[PDB]
Amino acid sequence: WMPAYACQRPTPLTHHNTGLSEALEILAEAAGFEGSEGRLLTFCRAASVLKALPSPVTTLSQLQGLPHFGEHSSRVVQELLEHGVCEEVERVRRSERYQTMKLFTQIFGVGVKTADRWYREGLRTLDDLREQPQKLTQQQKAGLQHHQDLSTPVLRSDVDALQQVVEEAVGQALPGATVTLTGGFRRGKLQGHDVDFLITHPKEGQEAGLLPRVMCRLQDQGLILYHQFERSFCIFRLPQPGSWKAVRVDLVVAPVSQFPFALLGWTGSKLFQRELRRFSRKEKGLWLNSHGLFDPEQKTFFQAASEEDIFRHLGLEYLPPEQRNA
DNA sequence: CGGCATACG
DNA sequence: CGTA
DNA sequence: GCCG
Ligand SMILES: [Mn+2]
Ligand SMILES: [Mn+2]
Ligand SMILES: [Mn+2]
Ligand SMILES: [Mn+2]
Ligand SMILES: [Mn+2]
Ligand SMILES: [Mn+2]
Ligand SMILES: [Mn+2]
Ligand SMILES: [Mn+2]
Ligand code: NA
Repeated sequence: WMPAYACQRPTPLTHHNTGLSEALEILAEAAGFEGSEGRLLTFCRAASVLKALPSPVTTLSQLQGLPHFGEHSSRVVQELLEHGVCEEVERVRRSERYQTMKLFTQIFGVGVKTADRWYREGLRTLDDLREQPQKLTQQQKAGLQHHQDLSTPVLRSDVDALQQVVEEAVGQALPGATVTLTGGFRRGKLQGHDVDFLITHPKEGQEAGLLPRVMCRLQDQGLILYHQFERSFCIFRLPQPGSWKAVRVDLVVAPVSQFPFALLGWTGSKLFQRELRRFSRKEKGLWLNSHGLFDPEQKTFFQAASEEDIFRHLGLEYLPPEQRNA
């Protein structure tokens, strides 16, 4: 049978039920915009179950027994199978509320609560926001200023160029420090909206103080448009032929003791990690985050040298990054 | 009924 | 709140 | 919305 947790099954990048999963993900996004985090999670889980199936769902009977499919998710699939369209999904898609909330929450620095307040105030367009600069945080100002570039897919060639400049700054800041590409690109995605790097040093503690030194060296090379510790959510000025474009880059430092946990958490997917943390606590009584895995009865942390160690300690079959696309 | 992942900036 |  |  299909396991109930997304961390118990492989989910490849390319799968066979895109139409159905995308419809469920619209409903999940809309639930989020209305502040229904539980409904969002159900619709996300149901969409993910379809991504893990080996073949297209052709008939409604093939949903029987699948986890996270109840009355509502099943009716969505039913109507898509019967008619090619789901009335509910189309009503959401076309709604002013959905389209504006999607527009605003895709801005760096804006989440659902901020977007909803702006919507209730009657704002509808990016220009509306630019017309009221006093109502913006510095983060939001940077997100709006660079919004067009930040909406342009990041390509592998960009990733490679960014990894070179980050490696150069890291090596200038601390000899022997390493840079690991994480996020969606480590899962095999060919494009993305941002690039994520995890930085460590093989000698425990040597990485203390590292991220401000890296940030100073990147800024002195003119590479930083926006910044500001362990996590830096940056916008880089990435050189292009005769020009440049803004790219979102996340830089994360971890001590080598935490590195496997940070690598696992920052590699994703987001649903995969939520499900893995839920599995850890609810099924094995252990507390997982990007720092470690804690046994609250013995009050001890599990020493891991690899991601494989973490899966093993949780009693899970190991899944490589390209099968974590839940 | 109530949980739903768990951190840092 | 925002970010991941 | 689904489920323990
Ligand atoms: Mn396949
Ligand atoms: Mn319903
Ligand atoms: Mn019908
Ligand atoms: Mn990413
Ligand atoms: Mn820390
Ligand atoms: Mn990122
Ligand atoms: Mn309830
Ligand atoms: Mn409910
Ligand atoms: Na946002």
